[PDB]
Amino acid sequence: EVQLQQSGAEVVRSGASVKLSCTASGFNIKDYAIHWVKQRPEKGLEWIGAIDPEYGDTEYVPKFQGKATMTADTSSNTAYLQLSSLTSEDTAVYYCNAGHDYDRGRFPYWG
Amino acid sequence: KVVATDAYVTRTNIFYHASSSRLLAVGHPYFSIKRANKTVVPKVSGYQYRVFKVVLPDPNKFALPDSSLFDPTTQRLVWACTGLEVGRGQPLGVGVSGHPFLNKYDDVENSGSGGNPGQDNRVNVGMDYKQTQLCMVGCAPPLGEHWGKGKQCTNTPVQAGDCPPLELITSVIQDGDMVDTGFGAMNFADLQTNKSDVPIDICGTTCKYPDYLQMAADPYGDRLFFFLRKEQMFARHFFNRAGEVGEPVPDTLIIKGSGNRTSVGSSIYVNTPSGSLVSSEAQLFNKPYWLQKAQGHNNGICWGNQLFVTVVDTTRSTNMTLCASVTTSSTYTNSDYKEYMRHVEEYDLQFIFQLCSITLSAEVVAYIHTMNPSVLEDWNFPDPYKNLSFWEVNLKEKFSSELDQYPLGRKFLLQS
Amino acid sequence: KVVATDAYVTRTNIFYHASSSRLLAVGHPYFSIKRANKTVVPKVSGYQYRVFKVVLPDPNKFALPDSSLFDPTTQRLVWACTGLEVGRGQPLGVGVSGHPFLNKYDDVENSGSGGNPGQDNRVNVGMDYKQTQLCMVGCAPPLGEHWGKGKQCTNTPVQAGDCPPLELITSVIQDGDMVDTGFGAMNFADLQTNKSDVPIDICGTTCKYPDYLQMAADPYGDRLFFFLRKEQMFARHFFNRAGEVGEPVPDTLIIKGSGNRTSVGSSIYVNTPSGSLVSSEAQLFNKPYWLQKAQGHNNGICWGNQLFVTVVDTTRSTNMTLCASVTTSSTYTNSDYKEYMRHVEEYDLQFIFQLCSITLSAEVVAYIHTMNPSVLEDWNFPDPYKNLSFWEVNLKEKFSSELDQYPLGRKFLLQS
Repeated sequence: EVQLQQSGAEVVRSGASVKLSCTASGFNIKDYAIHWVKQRPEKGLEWIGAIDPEYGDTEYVPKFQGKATMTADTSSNTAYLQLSSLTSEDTAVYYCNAGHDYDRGRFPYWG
Repeated sequence: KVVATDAYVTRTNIFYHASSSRLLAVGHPYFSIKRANKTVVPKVSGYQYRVFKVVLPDPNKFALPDSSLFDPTTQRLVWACTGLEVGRGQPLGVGVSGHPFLNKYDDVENSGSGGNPGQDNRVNVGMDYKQTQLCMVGCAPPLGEHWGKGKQCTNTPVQAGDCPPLELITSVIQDGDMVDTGFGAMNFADLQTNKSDVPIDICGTTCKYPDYLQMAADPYGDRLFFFLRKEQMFARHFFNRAGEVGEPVPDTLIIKGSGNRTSVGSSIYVNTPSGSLVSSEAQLFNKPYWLQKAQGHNNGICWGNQLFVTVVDTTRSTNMTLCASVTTSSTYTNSDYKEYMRHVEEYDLQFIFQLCSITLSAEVVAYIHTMNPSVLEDWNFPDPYKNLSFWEVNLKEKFSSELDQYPLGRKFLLQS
Repeated sequence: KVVATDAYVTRTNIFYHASSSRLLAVGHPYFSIKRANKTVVPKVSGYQYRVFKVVLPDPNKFALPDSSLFDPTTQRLVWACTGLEVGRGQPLGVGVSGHPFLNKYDDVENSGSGGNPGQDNRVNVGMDYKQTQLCMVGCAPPLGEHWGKGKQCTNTPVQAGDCPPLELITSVIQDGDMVDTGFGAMNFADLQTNKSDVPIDICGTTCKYPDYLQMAADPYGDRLFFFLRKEQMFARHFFNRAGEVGEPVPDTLIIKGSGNRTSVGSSIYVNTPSGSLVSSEAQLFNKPYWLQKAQGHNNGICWGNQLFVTVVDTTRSTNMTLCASVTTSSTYTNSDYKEYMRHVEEYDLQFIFQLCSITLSAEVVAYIHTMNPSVLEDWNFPDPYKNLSFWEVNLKEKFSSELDQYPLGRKFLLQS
């Protein structure tokens, strides 16, 4: 009963922003450590950043700083990942995964 | 509705002395030793309750000097406790408990430490417990209170890994139950599932604390003829627990940082206790106590010809270290020796009772049918405590009318 | 102008006992738990004020044994407090508070350290608070004093980031307010804007200290029938604060160096407290207190048929650590367990009141119109305290005339 629902596939022209959503990860008092992973058919898996609901902390990768913006809505909800100037290298499958309660390595619950 | 025993129990001039002789308990201060099925070495620790079930001879069946004291009909006899001395016969000292995998993360008293949360951060840590002295007397076993995994659940409905509901459970203190240490009176077997938050001698059992309020609020007061207590402790060291914080610090209370840091440190703090100094001036034992007046209505009447004496003494908790040689190499090698833990307890229970008669009128028999009805059944006018565990002290064939032939008897003649 | 109650309140021989039974408070020792809007687990800490609002039944509407004691006209009844015992039912111990981001720089007690002032130097630090015991009784709630951000401003005119003006604020002590710890009685929410100078359980609230001087100097003395107190602490460790020194050391007091150094170290020193040893001999509770003579003119008269009992007890502040298993891996992994903080408080309020009548002459009615006028309005001859928060103790339907059926009643018969 622990599954994560996202926004859905989207076809975007170059130079426009897109906003991805996650669900059922990020509640009051609990406390998850949400991560986002990019999957390009050539580069495999790439870690984007780690966001902590409740506290709302934010950590990024220098490759994606300025490209990916992370937000968290403490009620319900979350975790919104938005990308700005979209180029051909952003065509990928994005995942919202959360290890149970905290930390980085563990992704047993994927979007 | 409830009246004191002084109204319907007449006192006599017949006094008796009874001594349990030397009582010795030798075992392991941390856990029982079972090979291969049943225990071979018992668990003997200074932080255990010593609940002595003293069995008294029936005065209605006793070989009294003269039977003209009472009429076999309409009158019955019962013993009344008037003197008590719990003698301890071991050197004063403090014993230590520990855990080779105690859930201690960082020494939080001073400072540190950056960021090392990992698989297993348990450390081998030892400590001394809080000093506790107490002794009680009654004709019924004492009541202890402890916090356990409460009935589920207040509010509803879901698991898992959440905080267990707490419930204050009152129970009977059995011989061998653990007294509170520095981490409270709780059922560590149920509330701490990692078997690593407290030292090994309490991590799989339950620490019980006496419910003085309930036992004092009892109508008849059969459990507290009197009590004496002395508890003392201070905070030795501070540290935090490893693992995920089940209830995080609220946002409103911390300004998030920090470039680095960013992960909130473990905010589950617990401190090690310490019993501080033990001294002879602080001793409650090795001195007689005379039950001049009882707090309850039962003024020391031992109904059922039995007496429950509870004793806690952590001032003689010294754990002896034994070293046996398996071999003797040319040089010193640790593999040649085995180290063992052993603890001892020496007791000498001394009592002085007063014979009393009860004129059984219609009103008296009615008042005694209510309360304990077995008092009338045993008088000819199954034991629910066989499921519990007490230190049996058979004082039948130990009563003596020659008071001056014993230390407590000599002290009784020159006092009270 | 102000006269003692003994002049216009006649005493009787009718005494009553009333017990609150067992009162339990279970919660989190650091902060309240809100999911998602309202609190689910309250903040229960041993360092909180326990202000019990004891509601007494109106003796003018009470089912007294005989109504010939007084005349319905010209005379009214009121309760007078003569006996009190505040029973505590938990093991003695010390609890610890902390902050995962405490504004601690260098351990300044010994020496060190060179030059590492940076972005964030907060460290995860825990500590034990100062030991404080106190209990008060009155027919009006007690007054506490604390230092808060004062009205702006003495002198003129400009901001910003300067030291805030201090003002000694006297207020009503509510149930749940924090007692002083080792950092004074102040409003940490306003005076410390970094939310990181004191541990998390006080960094967003206010520590209040009783204004003994004002409550003792009040004319009628409705707030202090009597009081008992014991405070003790010592300096555990020393350190300095990180951040800019708002007020630097004068040029006259330091010879500047030094090639290196040149920057004056942080000169904002604050020390962690420590409650030292807690012992049974130092306990104020579990023993009765008889209001023989009051310090004020109100000699224990419970005006309005209510009684405010304030209690602070840090000697039973032990915080229990709970550990729930989320999973059970083949090896030991910290990710499988959640750690929780829980604290409990057990109380048993026992009172013994004396019935009193008041002959209402023209002068008596005049003297009672001044002072509290509601005393006459409620007698038939809106509550401003509904904005505050007290622990309601409803002792109506709990009064009993059989004193010997209760512990405090038994102690009353054999004493005073």
